[PDB]
Amino acid sequence: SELDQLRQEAEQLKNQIRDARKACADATLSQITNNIDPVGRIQMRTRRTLRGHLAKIYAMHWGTDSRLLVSASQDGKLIIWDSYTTNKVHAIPLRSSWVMTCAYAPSGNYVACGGLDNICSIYNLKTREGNVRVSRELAGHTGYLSCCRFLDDNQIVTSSGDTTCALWDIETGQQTTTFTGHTGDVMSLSLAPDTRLFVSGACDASAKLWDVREGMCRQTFTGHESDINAICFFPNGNAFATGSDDATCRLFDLRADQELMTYSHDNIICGITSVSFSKSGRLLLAGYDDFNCNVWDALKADRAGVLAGHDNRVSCLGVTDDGMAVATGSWDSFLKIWN
Amino acid sequence: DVQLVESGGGLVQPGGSRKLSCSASGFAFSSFGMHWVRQAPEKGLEWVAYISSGSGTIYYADTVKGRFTISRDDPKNTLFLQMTSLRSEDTAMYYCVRSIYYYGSSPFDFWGQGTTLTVSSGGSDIVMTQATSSVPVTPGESVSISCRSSKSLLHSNGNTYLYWFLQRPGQSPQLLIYRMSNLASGVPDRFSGSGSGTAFTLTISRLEAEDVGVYYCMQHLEYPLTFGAGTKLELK
Amino acid sequence: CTLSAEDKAAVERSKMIDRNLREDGEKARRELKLLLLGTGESGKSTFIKQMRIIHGTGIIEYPFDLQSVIFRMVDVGGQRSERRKWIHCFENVTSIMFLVALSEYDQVDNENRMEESKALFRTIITYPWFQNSSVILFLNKKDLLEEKIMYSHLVDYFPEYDGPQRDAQAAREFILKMFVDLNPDSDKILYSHFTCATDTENIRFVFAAVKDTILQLNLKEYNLV
Amino acid sequence: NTASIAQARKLVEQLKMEANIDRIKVSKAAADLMAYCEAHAKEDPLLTPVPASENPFR
Amino acid sequence: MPLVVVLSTICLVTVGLNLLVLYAVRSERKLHTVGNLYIVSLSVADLIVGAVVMPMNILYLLMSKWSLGRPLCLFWLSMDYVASTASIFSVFILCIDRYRSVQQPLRYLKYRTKTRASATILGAWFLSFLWVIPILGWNHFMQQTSVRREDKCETDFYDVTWFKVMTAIINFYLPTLLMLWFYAKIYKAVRQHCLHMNRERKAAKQLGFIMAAFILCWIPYFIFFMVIAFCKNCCNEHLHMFTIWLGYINSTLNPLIYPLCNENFKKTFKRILHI
Ligand SMILES: NCCc1c[nH]cn1
Repeated sequence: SELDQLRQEAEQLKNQIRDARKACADATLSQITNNIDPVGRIQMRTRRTLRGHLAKIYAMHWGTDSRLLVSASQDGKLIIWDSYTTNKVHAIPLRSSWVMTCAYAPSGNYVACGGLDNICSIYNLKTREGNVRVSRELAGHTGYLSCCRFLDDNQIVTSSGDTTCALWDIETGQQTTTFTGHTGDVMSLSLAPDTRLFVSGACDASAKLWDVREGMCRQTFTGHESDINAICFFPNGNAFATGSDDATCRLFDLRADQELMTYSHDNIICGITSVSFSKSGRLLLAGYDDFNCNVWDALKADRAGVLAGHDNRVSCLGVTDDGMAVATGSWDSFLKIWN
Repeated sequence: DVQLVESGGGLVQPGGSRKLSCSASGFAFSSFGMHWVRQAPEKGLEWVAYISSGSGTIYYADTVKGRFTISRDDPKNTLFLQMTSLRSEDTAMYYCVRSIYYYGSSPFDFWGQGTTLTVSSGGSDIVMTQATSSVPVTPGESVSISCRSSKSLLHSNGNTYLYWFLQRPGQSPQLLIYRMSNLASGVPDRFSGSGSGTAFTLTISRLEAEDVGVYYCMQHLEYPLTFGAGTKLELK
Repeated sequence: CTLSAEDKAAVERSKMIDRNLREDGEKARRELKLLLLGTGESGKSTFIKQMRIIHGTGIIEYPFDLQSVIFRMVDVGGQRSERRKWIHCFENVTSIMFLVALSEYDQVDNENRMEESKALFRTIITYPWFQNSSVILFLNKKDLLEEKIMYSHLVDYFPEYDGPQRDAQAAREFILKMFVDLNPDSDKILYSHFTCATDTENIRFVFAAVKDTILQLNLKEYNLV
Repeated sequence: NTASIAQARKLVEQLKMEANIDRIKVSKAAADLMAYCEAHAKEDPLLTPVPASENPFR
Repeated sequence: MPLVVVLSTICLVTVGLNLLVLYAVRSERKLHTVGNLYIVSLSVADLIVGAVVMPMNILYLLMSKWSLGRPLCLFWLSMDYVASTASIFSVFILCIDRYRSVQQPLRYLKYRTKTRASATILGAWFLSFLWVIPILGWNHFMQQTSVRREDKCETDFYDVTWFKVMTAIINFYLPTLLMLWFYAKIYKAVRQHCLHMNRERKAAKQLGFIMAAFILCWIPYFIFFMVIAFCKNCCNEHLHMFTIWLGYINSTLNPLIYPLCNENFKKTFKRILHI
């Protein structure tokens, strides 16, 4: 029986994987970070409040210059803010008011948004006509489009409900490579700072590290039990972090190929909506469903300095590229920038 | 490409009234503010009027305040400038000028083709100075032009509101460099900006015969926008 | 105000943007989202288009203007993905309209349609994501039900029926009861109806139903329930 | 079924490619990560707040 | 002196609970909602009664005289009238909001928003704040301007049966009758018979408790000063102090009535009981 032989071989391959992982575990992170200086009580305060949305804010993303800020709301609108002076730069209406995520392209020219319409739209900001219009409508997914991120002027990565990610070439309008290998829906995505590799976690408790050019699954991380719905690399791109409905964030290592550390509160039984790292990667800032937003010490796994300023669930967050300020956006239609 | 066409260039006896029309075709007119800029026969561009988006605010130069009128027709996408009691000191070409203001914008980017208005029978603002009036140029050489200001335009937030415009013989001015270092769309990388404070520098390397023209400094700190006399580059 | 010129212009433009936002909010703040569901190619889209006619993988959105309120029927569900992490956009919806085709009985791949459809129905009515939303139920096409009663007995596929051979009213009552029982131990108000092509009243009931739904939440917020 | 056999073959290939990985012992990875956080420790405005003279957010 | 033990307790708790309700809302989220604005307005009014109004009556039931002096009497009368009137009007606006909530398909013209709620509190508190003038209006009740009496500090309109009757009409009887109208309409709305057969009894318990507390607390004072409008033989100072104390009791009862049965507040009270 070929099927039985293949299943057996996969089984002893899994056993070899487990043996290797155990062998390399000569310590844990908390066994070596016990003798490091703690951060201490650091409190950040709301410096601006970006208001103008009407319904919940679903996702947001800082531009590369770290000033501009694109946020997509249930209102069927994207709003491109100026986080220094709170002035709205652009307001983009949508063809389909069902938007789940957004993306500000690194060149600052294009903004990507997608959602239940199964399509990633690429709005062009810097045009003669002074308005902002779709330049491409990337279709080719079958399931619902969770999170799309840019790589350059022409290559955008998307992750959808097909249980698949795609590497779309915007100028031509067709996917170059499709990354398959998940089982659940690919609920989150994240790019390496050097953009050689990306990563994605799915509604099967597993995360997978993808190669952009080779298109084959480099490695897979397990350890979560509920849906991984937030990912953001450690700033050097050799580590990795996820947040799931386990009331838990986890930090994995891309070279140790195993869990590295966990962050959790027992009294918390609610899920996590978005994570991110600071510029030094010392702080794992994570939103939560209890309307708060914690700032974990991403190395000692011990801090509860909470960015508590929202009247409903903190949906999305991030840090500026140069790290001056974090930003959050919650279901109360407000984006609060903290520093 | 975008398009603006003006009309209403009648020839009138002094003190009369006129209307000037700037029909817009090829962009979302309702989102752009507009200016009106003026050019005497052998002088430099001078600023005349400004009407913001949606007619929220309007500004006029001191030489014209209370004497000119300006208006927008959004559904018809048209700009009007109504003249009453025109002096003989207004016989000039008029350029309707586009302008959009937001973070990273490019004001004054596109200009109308201009219309002629021939009629025959201040202080506590900024003034720009042109150290020269013309520069002798063999093509292919690297040269530069220097502007000076009475007030340092480098505002508190780090912006420097200085623009540089080129006017080729027989065409409207086109925007070269906005905010003293940022060049506009379609501008070859030959041009660049330099200086600071009260001394502003336009440096051009590998000059091309197509780049011969007249260069102008706009300050844009104060709504009494003051152009420089500008220098005419000539071919040798 | 220490703002420079272009900064003042930027503030003016942002005020214009906020003006357009307020204008669109003038209709956005009074809109209700009602998630429309169904399976078996029963024609949920056709039924919504029929309401649109009656009174003035893809998503089709149908506005309704009822009694100085804007309802907006959302028609989605052609996708086969793992909808749990995609129904998050519908975590708090006013109501969940579920259309069923009464002609499905004794009509199949290899399995009769209502067993699959009602499994789907109970799966939706029992999600923890949808606990605060009432469930409305629209049993469409009853004339063909009458026609099929002249042919098919209910016991021919579902043995636990009891009644006369051609008792159409008994058939409607049993099927509606069948769909009601799958409501779990939780005290969720499951609405019901039987519609027809000339049923100019059915649209009203959706409004009526939503009314009660909101009313319930209000009483559920004041602990009067 | 041949579809199940193909899926099993794909899974076996994936696991084989996951087997030939030059693993780095977790101790070295932790030391490297901590050293990195140390090296760029002074450059983090969320960890070492900037004086208000150079803070764009007041 | 047993009374100073009881009454002070009543005021000391009256702050606490109200303050505890106040600290409950302005600290914790999930309560930062629409109706809790009405709740916090009621609690703030009752805190003002418990703070600026109750100690002065403690002084009466302790001393034989208003030892404070005339401007202190004017300020205390202003604060008592304004705070009691604002408490009543805040309860009334909360009732009218509930009636609109349960009678209407929706506050469908965008009426449920927080800005309009806050505007409603501002308007109610303003219309209560008009109570500042008449106490300082000695130029309309000229018959009693040279009259100063030891037993009371002389509110200075106590014998104006006209203005007093108009006040009782426009301040408590009209709002109380409308309260009853609105809650009766709510109960007739609840009775659906389509929770089955217990919804009606629970609603009866809650709404009857609310309306009964309000009317039983605030009748014996309004009805009795409408009485002194003409009764010169009522030895009215003693029943005055008793009835106004009954009226203040509703201020400390409110935190246990309206805000206690909205979000059940149990986790909040357990966490932050220590202020
Ligand atoms: N003792 C309560 C005072 C008052 C105010 N309004 C009516 N009466």
